[PDB]
Amino acid sequence: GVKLTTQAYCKMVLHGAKYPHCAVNGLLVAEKHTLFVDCIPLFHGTLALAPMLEVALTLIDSWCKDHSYVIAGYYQANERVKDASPNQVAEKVASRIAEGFSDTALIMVDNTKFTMDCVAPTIHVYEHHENRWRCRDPHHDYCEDWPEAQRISASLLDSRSYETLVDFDNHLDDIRNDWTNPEINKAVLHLC
Amino acid sequence: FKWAIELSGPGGLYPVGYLDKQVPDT
Amino acid sequence: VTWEEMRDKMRKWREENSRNSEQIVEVGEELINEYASKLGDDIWIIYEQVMIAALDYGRDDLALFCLQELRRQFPGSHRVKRLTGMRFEAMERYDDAIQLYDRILQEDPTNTAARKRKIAIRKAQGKNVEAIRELNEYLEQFVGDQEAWHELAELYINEHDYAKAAFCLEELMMTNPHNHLYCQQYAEVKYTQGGLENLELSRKYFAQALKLNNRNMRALFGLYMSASHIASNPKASAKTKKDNMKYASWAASQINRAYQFAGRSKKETKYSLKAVEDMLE
Repeated sequence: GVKLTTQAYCKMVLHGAKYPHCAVNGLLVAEKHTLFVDCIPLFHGTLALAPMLEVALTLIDSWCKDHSYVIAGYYQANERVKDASPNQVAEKVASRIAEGFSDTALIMVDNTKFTMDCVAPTIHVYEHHENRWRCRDPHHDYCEDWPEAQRISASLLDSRSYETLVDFDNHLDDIRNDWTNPEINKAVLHLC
Repeated sequence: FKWAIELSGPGGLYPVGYLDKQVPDT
Repeated sequence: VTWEEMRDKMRKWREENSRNSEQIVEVGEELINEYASKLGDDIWIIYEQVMIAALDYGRDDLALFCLQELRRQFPGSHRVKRLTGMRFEAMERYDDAIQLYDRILQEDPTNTAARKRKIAIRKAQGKNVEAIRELNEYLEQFVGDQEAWHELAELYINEHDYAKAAFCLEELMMTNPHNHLYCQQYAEVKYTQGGLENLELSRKYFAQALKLNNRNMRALFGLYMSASHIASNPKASAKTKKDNMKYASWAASQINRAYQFAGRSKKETKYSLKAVEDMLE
C-alpha cells in the first residue's frame, strides 16, 4: 500500500531525464497507504558514498520536520538499462528510512520503461517484509492521476524543464541553486 | 546520530600496485 | 550568436568532459549544418562529439552521416575504427564491436582505445567483475592512466571495495596532488570505508581539499560531520575528542558563514537559516 502524488511522478521523470546516463536517487516525504505529498532528489552517478547520504538524510529530516513533513520513501533510478533490482545502497537506505516508519517502502524508477510520455508506470514499489525487500504488484495503480502524470511529464520534458530541474547535488555545488526546487512545483501548478 | 548508515560489508585480480597487508617496513 | 561563439562553446564543452548530449549535439548540428564551411578542419573533431552525443542522445540519424564523412575522409584510421565500434555499441552490437577492437589491437598493439572500449562493452554487459579484472590487467601494461584509474576506483566504489578504491584514489592523488576533488573523494571513501582509523584520514583529506579550495562546502560539511562522528565515537581519546570538537565547531562556524553568504547572494525564503538550524542540532 504505497501511494504517491502526480507531482512525485513528474519529479521522478524530471530527475531521470536530468541525468539519463547516471544513476540517481533521492527521498520522498509525506505527512504523518501513505501518500507521498512531495519528493526531493539528491546526487547522481556515484551513489555508494556514505558521507553525502548521511548529510543529505540529516538535511531532509530537518527540512521536513520544520515544515511538518517526515521522510517516508526512498527513490532510486539505476544507470543500466537492463537493471531493475535494488543494489546494496538502495537496500540499506530503504531499511534505514523504514526504521522510523514501517509504512516507508522503496521505489525504483525502472529505466527500461522510461519513455517520452511515460506510457506505463516506470516506478516499481518494493516493500520490506520478512526482513526482505520485494516488489509490490506492478499492475497496481501508483500515481494518483495517471493521465495527469503522463501529460505533465510529457509537457515538462518537451518544455526542456529537465535541464532547469535542480537536485540536492546542485545545491551542494552552490547553495544559490534552490534544493527545494519550487520552480518545478509552480510549473506543475500551472500545467495542472 | 540518527543517520549513521553503514555502507561497508562485502568486498566482492587485485589492482596493480595494491598490497592489502599493512607492512611496517621503513 | 555567431558560429565562432558556438564553436568556442563546443570547444569548452569538449575540453571539460560534459555529458549534456542534447545541448552539445544541437550546437554541433547547427555548426555543421549552417557554418560547416565557415571554418576548416576544426569541425572534424566536432564530427566526433556530434555522433557521440547522438549515441548518448539516441538520435542515430546523423551518427551515420558523421561516420560516413569521417570514414570517407580518413580511411583505415584507428580513431574512426574505435568510433565505428562505439556506433556498433550504440545498439548493443557487442560481438562486431569486439571483433573490430581486436582487429585494431592486432593492427596496433600499443593502442589503448580498443581496450577501453572493450571493457566499456563488458561493463555495459553487466560483467562488473571481469571489467575490474580487465582494467587491472590493462593497467599492468599502462600504469599511470588516470582515466582508467578513476574508472576502476568508481567501479570498486559501486561494487563496494572501499579498500581498493581508497588505494586507487591515493595513487590518483599521487598523480594529481593539486586536485581537491581527488582529496574530497578519497576522504569520502575512507569515511565510508571504516571508523576512526579512517575517520582521521577522511577529516585530514577534507581539510586538505578545503585548503585546496575554500568554496568546496561539500567537503566542508563532510569534514564537519566526520569530526562530529569522531566526537560521538567513544573510542576517541580526550585530546582527540576535544580536537575533533574544535574542528567541528570551526567547520560549523564556516558553515554558518557560508549559508549567510548564500543568503545575501539570493532573495528568497531563508532555507539557509533552516540549514543552520539543522547544524545547530
